[PDB]
Amino acid sequence: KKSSTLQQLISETMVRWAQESVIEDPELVRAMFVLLHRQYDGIGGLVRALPKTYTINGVSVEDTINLLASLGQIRSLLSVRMGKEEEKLMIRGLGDIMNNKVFYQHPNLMRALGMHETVMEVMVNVLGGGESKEITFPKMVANCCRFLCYFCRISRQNQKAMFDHLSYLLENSSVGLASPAMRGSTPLDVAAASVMDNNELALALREPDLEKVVRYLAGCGLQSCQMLVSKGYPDIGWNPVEGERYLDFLRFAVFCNGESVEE
Amino acid sequence: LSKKAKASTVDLPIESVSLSLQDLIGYFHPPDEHLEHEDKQNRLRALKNRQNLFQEEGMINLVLECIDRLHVYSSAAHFADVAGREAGESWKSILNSLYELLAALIRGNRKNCAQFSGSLDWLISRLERLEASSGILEVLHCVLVESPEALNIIKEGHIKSIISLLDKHGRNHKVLDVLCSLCVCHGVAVRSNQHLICDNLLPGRDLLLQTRLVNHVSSMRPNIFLGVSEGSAQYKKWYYELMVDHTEPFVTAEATHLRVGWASTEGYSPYPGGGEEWGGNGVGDDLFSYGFDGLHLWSGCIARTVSSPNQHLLRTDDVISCCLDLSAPSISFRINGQPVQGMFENFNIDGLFFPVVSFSAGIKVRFLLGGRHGEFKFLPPPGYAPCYEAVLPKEKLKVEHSREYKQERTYTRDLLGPTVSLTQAAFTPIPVDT
Amino acid sequence: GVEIETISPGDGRTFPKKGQTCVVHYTGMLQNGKKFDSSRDRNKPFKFRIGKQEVIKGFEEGAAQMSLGQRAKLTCTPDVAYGATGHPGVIPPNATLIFDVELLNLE
Amino acid sequence: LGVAQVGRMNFGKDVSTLKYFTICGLQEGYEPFAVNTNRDITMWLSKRLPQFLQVPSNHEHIEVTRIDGTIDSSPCLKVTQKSFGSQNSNTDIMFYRLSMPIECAEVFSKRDDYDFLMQTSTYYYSVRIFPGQEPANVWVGWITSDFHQYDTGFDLDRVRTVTVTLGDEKGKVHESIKRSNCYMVCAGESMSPGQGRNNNGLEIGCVVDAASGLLTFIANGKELSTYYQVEPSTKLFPAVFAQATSPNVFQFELGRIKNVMPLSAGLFKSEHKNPVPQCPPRLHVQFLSHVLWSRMPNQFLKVDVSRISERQGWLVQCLDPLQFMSLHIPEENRSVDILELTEQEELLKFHYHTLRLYSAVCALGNHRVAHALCSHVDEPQLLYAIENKYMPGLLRAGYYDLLIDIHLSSYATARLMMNNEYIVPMTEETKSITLFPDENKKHGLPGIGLSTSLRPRMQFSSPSFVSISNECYQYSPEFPLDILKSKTIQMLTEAVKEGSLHARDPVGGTTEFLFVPLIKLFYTLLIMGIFHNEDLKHILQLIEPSVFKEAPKEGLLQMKLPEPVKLQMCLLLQYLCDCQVRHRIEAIVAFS
Amino acid sequence: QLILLFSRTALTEKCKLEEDFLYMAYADIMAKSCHDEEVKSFEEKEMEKQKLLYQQARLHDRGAAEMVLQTISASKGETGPMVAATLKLGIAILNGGNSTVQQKMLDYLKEKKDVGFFQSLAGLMQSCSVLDLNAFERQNKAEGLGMVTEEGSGEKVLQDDEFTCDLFRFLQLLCEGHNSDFQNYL
Repeated sequence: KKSSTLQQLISETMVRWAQESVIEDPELVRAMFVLLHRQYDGIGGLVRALPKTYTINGVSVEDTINLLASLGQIRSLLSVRMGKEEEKLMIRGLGDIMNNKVFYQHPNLMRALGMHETVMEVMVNVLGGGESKEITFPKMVANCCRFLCYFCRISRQNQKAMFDHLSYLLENSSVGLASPAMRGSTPLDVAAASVMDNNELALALREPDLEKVVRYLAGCGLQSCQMLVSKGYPDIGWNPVEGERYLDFLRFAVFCNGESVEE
Repeated sequence: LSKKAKASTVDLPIESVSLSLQDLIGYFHPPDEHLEHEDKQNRLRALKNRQNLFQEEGMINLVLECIDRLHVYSSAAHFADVAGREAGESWKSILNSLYELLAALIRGNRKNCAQFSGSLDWLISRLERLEASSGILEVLHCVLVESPEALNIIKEGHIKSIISLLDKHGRNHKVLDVLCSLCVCHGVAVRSNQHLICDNLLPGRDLLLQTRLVNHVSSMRPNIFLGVSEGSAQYKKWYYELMVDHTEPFVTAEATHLRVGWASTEGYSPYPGGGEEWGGNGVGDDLFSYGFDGLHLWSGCIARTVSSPNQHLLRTDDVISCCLDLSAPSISFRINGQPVQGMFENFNIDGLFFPVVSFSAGIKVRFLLGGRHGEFKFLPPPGYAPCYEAVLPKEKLKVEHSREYKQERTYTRDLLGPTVSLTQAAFTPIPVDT
Repeated sequence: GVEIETISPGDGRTFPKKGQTCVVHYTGMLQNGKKFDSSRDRNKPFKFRIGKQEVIKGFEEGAAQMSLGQRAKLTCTPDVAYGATGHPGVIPPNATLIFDVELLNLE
Repeated sequence: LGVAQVGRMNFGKDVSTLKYFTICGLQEGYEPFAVNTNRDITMWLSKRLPQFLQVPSNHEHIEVTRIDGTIDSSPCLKVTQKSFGSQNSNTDIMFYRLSMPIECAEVFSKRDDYDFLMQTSTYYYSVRIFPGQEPANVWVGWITSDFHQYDTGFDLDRVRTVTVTLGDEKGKVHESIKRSNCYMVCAGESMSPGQGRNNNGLEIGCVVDAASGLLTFIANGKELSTYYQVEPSTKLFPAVFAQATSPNVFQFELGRIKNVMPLSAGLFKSEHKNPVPQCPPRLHVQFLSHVLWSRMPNQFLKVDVSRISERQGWLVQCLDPLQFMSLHIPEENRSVDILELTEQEELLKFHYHTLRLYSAVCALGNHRVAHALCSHVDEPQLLYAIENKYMPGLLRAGYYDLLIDIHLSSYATARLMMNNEYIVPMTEETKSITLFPDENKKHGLPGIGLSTSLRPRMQFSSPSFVSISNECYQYSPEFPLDILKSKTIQMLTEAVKEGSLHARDPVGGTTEFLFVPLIKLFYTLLIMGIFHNEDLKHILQLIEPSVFKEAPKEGLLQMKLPEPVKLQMCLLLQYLCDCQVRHRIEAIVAFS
Repeated sequence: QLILLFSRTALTEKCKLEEDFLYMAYADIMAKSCHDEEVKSFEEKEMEKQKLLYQQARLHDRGAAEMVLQTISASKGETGPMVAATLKLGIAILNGGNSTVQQKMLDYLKEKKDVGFFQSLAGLMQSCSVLDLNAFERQNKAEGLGMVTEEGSGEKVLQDDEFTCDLFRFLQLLCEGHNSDFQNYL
């Protein structure tokens, strides 16, 4: 009889169009075959959706709505260029997210929503915009790093999830080490928090990361600090200010919970 | 030449430079659309490699100094005064070709458009001059569409110069495209540029075309065509009266239209003069019509406020009496028997006059033309004659559309050609000389 | 301040009082005649409460001087509404705004 | 049509109307011009009223050349009679004007000094009557936008004038205003000594005071007696009316005299405080011509006229509203119907790109810019543009895009962002959810059903500019999501019915222009979730009748759509599949 | 048309081969269709071989060999899921030493003068992984301390065992049947 089902209707229509005409538009071809593949692989929709499915109690519905609105603002800020207003909006959103009780009660929900990735990506955009010109919008990088460190400290699983991006944080490490009053709010601090007091993560830490940190420390011990000498500091031949930060990270890398990770 | 060496001593390879620029344009010519996908991709790869090699050898800069050394002279005549006259003609062509060369060198290449950011400010400083505006605009468009980094240095002054390009060089869609590229690049919106473009372009309402939704206005007139001329039998004073039976102040969002008065034809033709056949134009929107809306005297699309006891816009059960004096050009009104404190004077009396009313939707009015057709609720002023007395004897007084075309079935519509002049309107007796 | 010319008369006895919100349909026009706002276009009557400084001052005293059911024209000088900054994107700097205001209801 | 001639065209929209088609034309295979059109063809007629347009470069009689101004000279525009002294040359009076006007002040206040020179509002331009051209045939001065007179013989006595004499209660005329479209003088009478002037071409200088409206004329260094006083806000176009008696007739010398701004400082806002005379490319000579077409409206106002009786006179009654959008050219002080852009390509392109710029400035949730744009493009304008069937395709697509970008893009994006995430509250109505509507294992219609998954909140702010609050800058401007919904459903149904007949004239000129914007708006509304229950059932029946029967006409899927329309249909099908997936997820959560 | 879409995407100019979900799914579907897998009769074995030939023909008739060469060439020696799926598709179409597929691949490479294919092959070989005593010892230390394993397999040692086997099986299947042309071209 008739199709009687959206799956059958789409599967017939896509093939009929494709065999009727040679589709010129690659986007049209992709859309057609994506629909056909989705219709044929019905179980794939479930295997993709279920990981992003969370159930909440009825009492916390309004707080979940508020947290979702804040996260929507944060995600929407990914599509706009940085500015003073964007800085203010993200401080708003991050403060509200921190104050929300769901942020302390459902860590799996926040991991599934992928807000640590969103905050990291925004901080990445900020850092990549004017990376050489010191650090533009220091409050964005500081608040992003503080929120990310708090995310690591909330739960061990959150710490592992953030540790999964430790590699890139290391290329984005040498950003705000020299400037004081921002201590504890740099991507190096975020990496240290991801590896802090976790034997699994310390053991899984790879040699190339330590080599990167060692090269940074060697550079700081070899050449002076451009920002400090530009502000007028005496031109000693090396950079104790950043060398101390790198040594502090290496301390957490090597030492964990009273014992020393020999590897 | 700048150091003022003798023209004979200075050797400008003008012909070779132009020919090489043409060769370079052909060498960096983009792939054609009709080509197959594989050949297109191969030629795009070759173009990308050529652009990388040129930029790495620093050809972008060399083109920049060539452009600067050409702009040290103001015009082609000036360059022909300094250098040779043949170089004077070739100055425009070389200057254009260099700009197309720069555009082809940087087009679609992220690295080149990124390195062009430093000179981007220098590029926009010559956008105002006419000899290079098109090439500079094309290069600017390529840089903006390709390099996100270039948008980070565009400032308020740079945007205002681009808008002044609209202001001075007229309407152009390419600069609008450049502005859109400034607003959005690669799916990321720059709020600063959006706000500046908005606040610097929109409020003026002097460059972009403006749009507004306007009610249709139709004009209705009697058959009479009264005028004044030497040695002809027409009474120079006339009077008619209009009653408003119902009026909706706002049938739509826009205010309703209701104006009454007199209109004058151009010459002795029967057409109303100086006004569009259809649109939102009514009585008083041209210099051939003279209207009254209850608060303003309308003529030439400009309104003057007139005082009247308990003045108000024309409502239901409002009576307007119109008076015309062609002995000394004068148009006076009387609302509800009360005289309005203003009149039209010393207008043009070359053509014929007739009563006219202009309205939008939601209007229900009645002409009181006097005598058989109606009775005046107010006594006519002394001398003034009722308007029905001007009807030619055989014809019948009819209130018909002032304009030719009305709402009717499409294929039954009567297309009307030019009409003849009403020489019969002014019966001027001309006996032969004896 | 503001100049008020009456298009349609009102009752002439009921005027806005302190703390009483006014329901008005208005049309905003620049001095040259260009329209920039219309509650009639938005098809929603505009409600503001007299004297909380929530509407431009000229509109405020114009509505105050108007009576119930009256249709009046409000001419607001630059100083009384959007003095020098103007409205970004709508009202140019130093612009006089003409408003066609009708006091629909008082509550 | 000749003089006093009447005729009718029958394009055969209704074949029965054609009277001789059957006996000749039908068997031969000729088809009526309107063989299958859902709407009548727009007539275009010859415009009676002349308009000012730029002199064509290929004009057979007029030559206009721009002379760049040196340091010792001034920018000059020269009008040249190309075919003078030649066969078929035209000796009639030609009317010239400059493109941009000088705008007088809104309210009238009641070597050279730089301070006075910068604070003054007086502007000046001069015209050089070339030697050998009779000054009696040349008139110099200003005109307004209303000047549309093309009398072969022109004199200053027959200019259109009126005198509005406002008076007090007693009748005393406290003020009288002379209003005219033309304020010009004749050079022949202006030159006082007469005869010999060959020492330099007759230089009539026009001086305009934008703060007082005083128009004074300088002729060969001496003020003329004739002066014109104009009323505030008058836009005066520099104009010269001349009859060619020499190949060189006159020259627009755009310069300055002592203590006066040049004409450019008044014409252009960017050059307001620049005393140096300038002639930007925008300014150019325009001549009055008859070569222009006019478009008859498809629909006219319905007016009923009848004599009630001898007492009641004649009744004029118009009770049905009718509207059209007017495109206002700011520089020319002229307005034309937006549907006239079907033949004006340059204006159509410029306005389409203006619409695209409007869409771009408010892109990605620039709510305050959207609020500002609500002033320039309003709700009635958007609705009329959406519904009108005679709109050009480009403008139609632009207005459909602008509506979505200003009012719907933000929330549509928010729901698309929160579309792959299923936060399902554990409530009683959630527990009630089941995979299948009844015991019989038949799928319900997609979209219809109780969905309890968390959604973003719909919030909008009213765009009022009299308010001085700033909370309105959050949230997109409000729009009637119900009137828009019903209109979209109706237009989709009409498009489905009409397009199946394959008419020669679709809305916008092409099937793509007809369908892509409409389906895009429909998809945006579907994403936003406005459609509920019955509307969703109707729009599903529109998509495909047979599959979505509750519990011949062929749908869009088999309507044989173009590729751009097929992409939108793929998007709609993707949304329906996503709705099914969400229903499955909620049913699983309910069972759990 | 689907194969042509994928081939054009592979041949388009990019610095890096972007991960495409559509390709990663449809290549797997095509590979499954190709292979489609107690002692059986000679007739049954011949019917299996002939059925496999027809199943492989349904793709290499439409240009799958060129597609799987182009994707590997555009990979530019970067190990990834796209290359892992492409190698599986190539193995599926080349199973049994398909001489027609071998000839098609050889002719395509020779006429295109494709150097990126071989450069990417070498790069994939260098990027292939091996046993790591350090990783094994660290993982065993984690197990001995008894912390719950963060991942079930713990496949840090021999990161991708399937990718290497597929990469070398593809290269063997290329030369199977004593194909001297590949034996010399490689």
